Amino acid sequence: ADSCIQFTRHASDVLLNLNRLRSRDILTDVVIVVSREQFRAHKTVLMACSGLFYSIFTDQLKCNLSVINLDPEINPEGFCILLDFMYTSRLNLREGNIMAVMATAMYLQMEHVVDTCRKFIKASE
Amino acid sequence: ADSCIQFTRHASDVLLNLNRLRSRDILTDVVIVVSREQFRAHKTVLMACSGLFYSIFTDQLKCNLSVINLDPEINPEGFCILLDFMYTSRLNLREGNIMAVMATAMYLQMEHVVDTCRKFIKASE
Amino acid sequence: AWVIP
Amino acid sequence: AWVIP
Ligand SMILES: CNC(=O)[C@H](C)Nc1cc(=O)[nH]c2ccc(Nc3ccnc(Cl)c3C#N)cc12
Ligand SMILES: CNC(=O)[C@H](C)Nc1cc(=O)[nH]c2ccc(Nc3ccnc(Cl)c3C#N)cc12
Ligand SMILES: [Cl-]
Ligand SMILES: [Cl-]
Ligand SMILES: [Cl-]
Ligand SMILES: [Cl-]
Repeated sequence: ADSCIQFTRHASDVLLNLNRLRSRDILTDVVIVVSREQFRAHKTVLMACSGLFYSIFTDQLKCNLSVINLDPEINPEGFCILLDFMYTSRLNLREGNIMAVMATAMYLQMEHVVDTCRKFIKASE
Repeated sequence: ADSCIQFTRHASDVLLNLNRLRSRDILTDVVIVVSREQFRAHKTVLMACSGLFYSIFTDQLKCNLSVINLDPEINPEGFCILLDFMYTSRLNLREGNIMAVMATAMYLQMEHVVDTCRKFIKASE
Repeated sequence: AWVIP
Repeated sequence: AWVIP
């Protein structure tokens, strides 16, 4: 109905709780392997944030996998920064990590992150 | 780090995608039964929104259940309205449903919804 | 919080 | 959108 009222903070409060479940390893259902590093997560949050994970977990065979191995060229710190962004809306973008973050966001298909990386790089040229 | 940048719309965009997955029945992992009605959902979203579901799905036996039956006194339309609110931040509160919505939100332990129901009822006294 | 969206 | 939170 068009007569709904809306609770402004609801979406951010849901995301905070999903991150608390991730921190406590509650109902995590996939491990993402990035070279020597493993990251536990919820498939639904990954799909909701990434075009690559949306494609992976909607595939009729890959939806059932409990381990996903990323391309060996992917930087684990870049992936960690993006996984934290998925669960918090906050991106720890620094001069020392921006190239790895942008490459990882292009691979994961995270357009808004790629856009802000491109802008920060362009400002330093 | 405290040097993070933040994408304002991220949390609302994640919630929109979680609702799209719910609509398409993608990676839903529980059925909530409310008398004669069944509602498919994601356990993590339910836990993130409700004190009752947070308690249920953190229990070492109930976390593994694929069907949860609610108390027979719970109104299915009231539950449906609250499940839609969990996934959208929008509450379809009407004169004809407010009593059932408030009773259901008290049972589910959804404090902000109970508070707005109490205010709307108090305004009509 | 609550608002008219 | 991006802001300083
Ligand atoms: C133009 N390219 C695209 O649309 C690619 C295929 N997708 C994304 C790209 C992107 O940059 N970010 C996404 C974030 C979430 C999602 N996830 C979704 C997008 C739409 N509906 C749903 Cl149900 C989901 C989920 N979960 C996708 C992208
Ligand atoms: C005072 N009573 C409480 O704190 C009760 C036990 N809980 C809630 C109550 C409530 O009104 N809303 C919640 C919403 C989400 C959640 N879910 C969580 C709360 C805290 N940490 C986590 Cl990880 C979750 C989740 N998922 C709980 C409540
Ligand atoms: Cl597997
Ligand atoms: Cl993004
Ligand atoms: Cl079961
Ligand atoms: Cl609430």
